[PDB]
Amino acid sequence: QVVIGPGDRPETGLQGQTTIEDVVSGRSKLPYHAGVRLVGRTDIWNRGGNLQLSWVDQCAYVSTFKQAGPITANSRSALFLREPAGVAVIDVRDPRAPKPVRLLRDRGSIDAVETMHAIAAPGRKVLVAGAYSGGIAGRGEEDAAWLSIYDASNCLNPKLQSEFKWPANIHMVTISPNGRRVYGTEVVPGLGSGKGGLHVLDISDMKRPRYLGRFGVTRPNGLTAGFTPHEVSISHDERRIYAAVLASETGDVPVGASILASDGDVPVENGSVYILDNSDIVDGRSQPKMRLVGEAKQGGFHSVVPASINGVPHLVGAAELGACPGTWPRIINIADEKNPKIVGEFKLQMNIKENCDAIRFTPRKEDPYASFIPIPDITARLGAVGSHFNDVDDARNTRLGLFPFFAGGVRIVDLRDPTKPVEVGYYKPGANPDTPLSGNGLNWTGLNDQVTDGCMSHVRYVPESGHIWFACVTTGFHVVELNPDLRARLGFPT
Amino acid sequence: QVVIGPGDRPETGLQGQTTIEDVVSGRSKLPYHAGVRLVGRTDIWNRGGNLQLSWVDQCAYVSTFKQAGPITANSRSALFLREPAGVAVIDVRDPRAPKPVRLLRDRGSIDAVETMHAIAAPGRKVLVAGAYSGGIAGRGEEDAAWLSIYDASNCLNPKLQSEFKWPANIHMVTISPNGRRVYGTEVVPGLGSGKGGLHVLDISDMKRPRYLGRFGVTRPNGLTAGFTPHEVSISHDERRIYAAVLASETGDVPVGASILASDGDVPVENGSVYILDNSDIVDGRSQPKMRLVGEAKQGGFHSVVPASINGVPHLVGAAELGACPGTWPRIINIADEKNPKIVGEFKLQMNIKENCDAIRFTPRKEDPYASFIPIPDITARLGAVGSHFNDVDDARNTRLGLFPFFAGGVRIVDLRDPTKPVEVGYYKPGANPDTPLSGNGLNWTGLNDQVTDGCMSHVRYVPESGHIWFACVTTGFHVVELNPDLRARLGFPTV
Repeated sequence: QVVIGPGDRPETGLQGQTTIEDVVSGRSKLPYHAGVRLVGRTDIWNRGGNLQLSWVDQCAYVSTFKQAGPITANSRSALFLREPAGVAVIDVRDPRAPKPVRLLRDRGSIDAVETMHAIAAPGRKVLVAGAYSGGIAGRGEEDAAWLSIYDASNCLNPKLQSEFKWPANIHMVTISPNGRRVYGTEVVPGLGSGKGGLHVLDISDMKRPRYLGRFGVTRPNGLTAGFTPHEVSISHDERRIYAAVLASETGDVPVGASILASDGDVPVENGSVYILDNSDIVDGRSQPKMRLVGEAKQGGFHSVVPASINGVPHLVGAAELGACPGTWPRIINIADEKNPKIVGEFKLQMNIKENCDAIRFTPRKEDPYASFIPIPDITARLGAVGSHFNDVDDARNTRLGLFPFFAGGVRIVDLRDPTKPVEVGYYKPGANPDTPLSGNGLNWTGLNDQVTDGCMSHVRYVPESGHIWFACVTTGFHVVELNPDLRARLGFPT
Repeated sequence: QVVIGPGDRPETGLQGQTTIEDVVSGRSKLPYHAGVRLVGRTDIWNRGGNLQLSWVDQCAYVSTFKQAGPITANSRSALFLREPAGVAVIDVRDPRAPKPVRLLRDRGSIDAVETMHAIAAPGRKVLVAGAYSGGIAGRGEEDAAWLSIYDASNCLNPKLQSEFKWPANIHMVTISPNGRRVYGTEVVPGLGSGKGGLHVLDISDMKRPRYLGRFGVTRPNGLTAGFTPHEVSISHDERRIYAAVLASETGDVPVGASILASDGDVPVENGSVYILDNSDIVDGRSQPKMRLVGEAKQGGFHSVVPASINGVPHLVGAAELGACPGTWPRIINIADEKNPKIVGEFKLQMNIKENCDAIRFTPRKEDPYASFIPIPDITARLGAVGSHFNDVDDARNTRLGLFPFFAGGVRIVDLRDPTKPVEVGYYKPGANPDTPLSGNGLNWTGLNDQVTDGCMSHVRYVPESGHIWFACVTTGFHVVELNPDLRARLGFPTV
């Protein structure tokens, strides 16, 4: 429950809503927030087009995504890939004043979109960024699925070690805890057919990457089939891979509407979460083998991450975006990994269909053009309110969900009762119109950059300071923190 | 054939195209033109949201359309109907400097959209404007299908005479040549079913209009059925009605895809043109009918107008908008009104499918998301290049097609060979971002007001001066004229 206080600038409509009233008046261009305060912010050379966030030490890395389109060839998108496109390196040594220092514009980093990860490991700090658009069949080598691999030993100045070409389009990457392997998901072109897999690259020698292969899922029946995971997270000892999965080649997982549509509704499906035994790779066994340990149907197809709630291991998964009522995270008990169980969900008021209808300017039953000339309601011209990543504060001691909801901003959720997650705060960053990467009315995401903004990045929590890092599309990189009152109340130290 | 000279500012890509190059560089915000020159322009208090153009003497009237949606109740749209929404009255006594002087914000004029017409007749100057969104079932009287009727005898100051409530949604209106009747089309809710008709209002007494009823189409076989005409034009003697028709209740007229769909997908259909005998109403026959004389299949569902090319009677009809290759005018010979024949078509290069494909950033065959997550090519995020009205210079002595192509601007077409219409000029007005009526990214038409503009209005030609009048959504009211060399080539007399 959000208890609104003196510092707060609360939502003026339904929970999760950007009101047309605020859009017309200009109010929507300023931030809305409850339970939090802003520590620092940078618009990253006022560039727009920001997507993913990764980090090493006190450095933030923020990717960009081109307006030309998610799988459009980079070779045809030169008009959209000039500076300031690229992975921005941000100095957060003073979180009051995060400062963009440089731009990484190599084959993988110039248009990384969601494909970027970094990790600090023993003797190794590594940032990788890949061409999200790369490797579509029939294109030239310039448009291949490049992965730029950087030594981030000095996080302010990552050094290109090599550029590897995947033999397929890779959608999202996750570096192993030891920093020696990159796991890259393949969702294209298979998509709903489930004909894809999980690729693994050995980067033990960062200058000589060694491809290990493309893995399907091996079930207790002894059979191996493709799947289309969007992202994976990895257990501390690398023996478990938690995958957010769109579909399985077995046909096991139902597939639904476009996450970027508006009517027809037609729900977007949640997909499935896989718990995968990865011990073969960890122990260097020949012909590995990712074995299905357990499955949570409806677990979330876009991102799944580990959590520990009151000492009980959990996962938080979600689909992404979607026309109202959108998509939202589910809380998954995995105390018995062979039998994961959804025990809770976090929904905003704008994730209830009755509410989507109620706010419409034109009731659907009154629209004679509904089939003949479909026209989205004016309320559908702002941006989806639904998940785009779904992180937690601390995998080892979870209290908070840190949930980007795209146009709904970042939602701060008390997860201490996994069966009943409740919002305790939020931050909607306002608007930043006319940036070079999000302007000119050329967006494809549905986000109205004229009047609002969306947050799409992974979220960091720094336990020693209580700081929370995230990026939003036009408004850039933010450091926020919980109000001291709310923080003390929630069980946090300091 | 466009002959480029000084000081044209020609298109930089295919004929009809707004290049992404020009969008990125900013070039797309400035005008493009050939064969013509700008005489004068007003952005109408910089308001945006402009649609229809009507005129009386040296006055222009320009309507407004709300971002809240074409069919949305006006009572729910207060945030979109404040000034400067309304029918703007523009003084064009000096066409070098047209000036907006007043705003009509009555029930019919506050959100007229396409529903506005004006006529200067003997003893009579009339302007009518109607609530395009009005009369949707299940709504209150505030949201009824109002028609505001103005005495425009002093054209700079139209005086409201009455507000009439039609018993259905009226889509477009056409005042009769004698200024005594208004013909209002009904396309909603029937649309593709063809269940609709043509309504007639007698405005002989402008303060006390009299409803005449709702008419279907009676065929030679004696049977009457509904139709969904979008607009009509009327012969000089009122005895013929030329109707652009979306569908017929008989199922006779193929209906296709959404004109606002980004990407195609199923083709957009052109609809039919009907020639209707309106003698019963004109002569006061009991139980009057509108009798079908001839039909031009694929003639155009949105607008059809009369023309006379080398003394031979024609019609110019078109559908509207549509994903590339859009829609475009067809030239219809009606020498035998019982057997109308399409004899020519005017296409821009952007009305050729192969050209649409050639400019795509991402080929449809390369897109693994084509069905799973449909995303319009970036070239489809600018605005349709397809007809939105399709007028001629002089119905009685036609040389030019004056063809608004929405995002393609206004196209000027030599119609002297009806079998081969060819372009001789064009005007694309640039862009005017951040207007109160078109900004905030809240548009529903597909028009990208950040980088370009769309021209959607009827077009006037003034033979005495050679001036051409049109309105565009954000850039407003324009007066242009033909280069003198172009006039000679076309056979216009000098003036």
